[PDB]
Amino acid sequence: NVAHGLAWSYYIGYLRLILPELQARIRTYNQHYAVSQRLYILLPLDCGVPDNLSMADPNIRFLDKLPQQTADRAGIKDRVYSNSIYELLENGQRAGTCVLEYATPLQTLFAMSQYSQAGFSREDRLEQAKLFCRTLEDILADAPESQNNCRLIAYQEPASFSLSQEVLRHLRQ
Amino acid sequence: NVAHGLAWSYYIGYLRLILPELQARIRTYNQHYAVSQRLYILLPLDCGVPDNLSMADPNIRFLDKLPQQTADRAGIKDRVYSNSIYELLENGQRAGTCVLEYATPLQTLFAMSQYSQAGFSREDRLEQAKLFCRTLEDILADAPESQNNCRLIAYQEPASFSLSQEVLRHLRQ
Repeated sequence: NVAHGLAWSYYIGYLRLILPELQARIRTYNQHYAVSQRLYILLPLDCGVPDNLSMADPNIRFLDKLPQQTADRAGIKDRVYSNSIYELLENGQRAGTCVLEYATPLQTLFAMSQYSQAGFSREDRLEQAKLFCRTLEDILADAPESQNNCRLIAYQEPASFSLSQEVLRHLRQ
Repeated sequence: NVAHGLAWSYYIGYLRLILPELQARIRTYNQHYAVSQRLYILLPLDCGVPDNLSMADPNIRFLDKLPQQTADRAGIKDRVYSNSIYELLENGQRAGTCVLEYATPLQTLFAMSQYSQAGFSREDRLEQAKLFCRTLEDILADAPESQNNCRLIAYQEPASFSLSQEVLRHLRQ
């Protein structure tokens, strides 16, 4: 359904554009201002995507931005792709450093589920989020611009949880 | 089909975020460096979206950028939304000035139609583009963040054409 399109859009209009330049930007950051070499993408299957990650878990702490990537895109001169570096803490220690963000399309699923005109039932959010994750995994498994550049972290909170721990488990390669 | 999701995503993750701040940014540009007060969005129904607009018609000429809009978004500190101002020429005269861009989701439709794994037939591009345009018109007709901030310019090239003239017709209010 809608999730398939959004996963393709996330690949076409973002991942395939930034993943080939990512290691160059991390390299540049390391020798100028170690950050792990992969983009970590958070996929909360409840589609709850806060804008401030440091508010979602106080053991996740904004550190810095990468140097920006710019490109002329669809008539926009110097469209900017920006990514943020986070420190992951564990019992008061810096345990991991990575470029970390939520999958933005999950905000579309959430919003669509709230707007009557979108024809998207509220109870369909989890199934769409799963279909999104599956599609995206399938794309990235075969995409030349990545997999090795990129890690998906999908999770559902229980029906008590630590987002930092979830990320740290993946970081522990 | 896929177009419905993409139109909703274009509204949710972009138009509804930038349209409420647009007039403030145009105002700021006018008293600092008249630009029309609406965002003009190009919707080529063949889904052919060049990255350089000045190459699509030499009577469309990049002038400047608006001041950037930034926001913390989905874990990205200071995500940047940028928009470009174009001059429209007609027989060697500056005929119109506006903030102008292509609808980026149309690049997803185009790309999906080229990738075998996307399950999107090449011959389905026009129908999806039309469904995109229709959905988006329906959304914007009732959205509080706009209509009056925003104009859609949908067109199909013949089966000889001037993109500048198409825009100028709309600009002539």
